[PDB]
Amino acid sequence: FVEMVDNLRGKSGQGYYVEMTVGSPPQTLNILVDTGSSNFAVGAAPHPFLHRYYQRQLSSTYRDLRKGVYVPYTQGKWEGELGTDLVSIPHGPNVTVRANIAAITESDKFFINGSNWEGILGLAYAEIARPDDSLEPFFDSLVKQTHVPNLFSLQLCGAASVGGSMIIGGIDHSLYTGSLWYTPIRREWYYEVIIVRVEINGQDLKMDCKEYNYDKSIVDSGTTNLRLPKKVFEAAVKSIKAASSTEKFPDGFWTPWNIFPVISLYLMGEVTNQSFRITILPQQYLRPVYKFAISQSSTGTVMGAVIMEGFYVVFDRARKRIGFAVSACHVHDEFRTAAVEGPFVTLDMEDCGYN
Ligand SMILES: CCc1ccc2c(c1)[C@@H](NC[C@@H](O)[C@@H]1Cc3cccc(c3)CCCCn3cc(ccc3=O)C(=O)N1)CC1(CCC1)O2
Repeated sequence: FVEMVDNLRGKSGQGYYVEMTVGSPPQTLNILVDTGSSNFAVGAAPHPFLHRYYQRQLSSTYRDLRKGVYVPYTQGKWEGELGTDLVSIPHGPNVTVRANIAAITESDKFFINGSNWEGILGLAYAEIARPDDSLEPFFDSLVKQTHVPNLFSLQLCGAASVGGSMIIGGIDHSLYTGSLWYTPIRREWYYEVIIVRVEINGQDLKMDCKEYNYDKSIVDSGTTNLRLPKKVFEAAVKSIKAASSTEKFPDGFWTPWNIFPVISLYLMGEVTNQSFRITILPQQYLRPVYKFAISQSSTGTVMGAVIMEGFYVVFDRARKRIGFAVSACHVHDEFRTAAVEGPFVTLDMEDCGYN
C-alpha cells in the first residue's frame, strides 16, 4: 500500500486531510478525514477562508438530488445541497465511485480561517448521516461499487504541520510494531467502543466503569483532544494533579517528560472476560500550541487525536471491530513508549456500556 503512505496532511489542531477529486473533469480538493461523522460535504461557494471549492457547473457527471441537508458538529455547522458525482482519491485505491456529496452553500464556525481544507469526509455509519440513514456514506458507496475491502486504517503522526497515512482497503504492517489488539464496535453509528478500566500511572481510577462510557465512548479522528465525561474528567484530573505534584499549575489550565504520568485505557477485548490496554505518554497529551489536551464532555468519551497519535488504528468494518497497535511514528523518548498490551482478565465488561 506504498502509494497511500503519507497521504495525510494538516496543521496542528485544524484536522487531518486527504486529497480527493470530485467531478468530470476532476476537481482537486483537500478533505478532512473524520471518523466521527458520516457525510461527505464540500465547500461549493466562494467563502473567503477557502482556497478552492466544488463548482458543480463544470462537472458533466454531476446529478442534483433536489434536496437540502444540514449537519451540525460539536462547534460548527453547514447546510447545503445534496447531489451525486464521481469521486476518487489520488493517493488511495485506483478507483472512481459515484458518491453522495453535500455541496455546502452556507456555514457557521465550520471552515477554519488559515486552514488548507475545503470539505469533510465522514467515515462513520449511515445511522448518523444527515438528513437520515438513507443517505449512503462515501465508504459504503466505495465498498459497494468496487472490490475495495471493507476496512481502512489510520496512522496519525502529529508534528505546526502534521502528517499521517490513511490506508484504504487494508493494513500496512510497516506502520506499527507488536500486535494489533481488537475491541468490538458496540454499534455501527459512530465508531462506538467500551472502556472497561482507566489507570493513571498504573493506578486504577476505581470508578464504576459505566461512567467511562456515559453516554458514549467513540473513536474520532475529527476531534483533537481526549475528551472525558465530567465525572470521569473530574476524577481523571484529580489523580493527574496528584501524580504531578512536583510543580503547581492554575485551575483554569486544567522538557521534563518523566514527571508526567502515562494514561491507560482498558478496552473490551474480543473474548468473554478478556480486555487489553492502550497506554499513551505525555508527548501525546502535551501538544505544542504546550497545552493540556484532555477536556470535559457532556457527550461521552471521545478518543480523538490525543489517543490516535499513539497508535495505528484499524477500522475493521467487515468484522465490526477496531484494532490498535503501537504506531511506528509515535513520539517517544529513551525511557517510555506508547503501549498496547494484553490479555487481561476483566469481569462484567458488558455492564460498562450505557443503555
Ligand atoms: C454527525 C455530526 C456530529 C455531531 C455531533 C458530534 C459528532 C459528529 C462527533 N464528531 C465530531 C466531528 O465529526 C467534527 C468534524 C470536524 C468539523 C469541523 C472541523 C474539523 C472537524 C477539524 C478541526 C478539528 C477540531 N475539533 C473539531 C471538532 C471537535 C473538537 C475539535 O477540537 C468537531 O466537531 N469535529 C463528536 C460528538 C459525538 C460525541 C461528541 O459530537
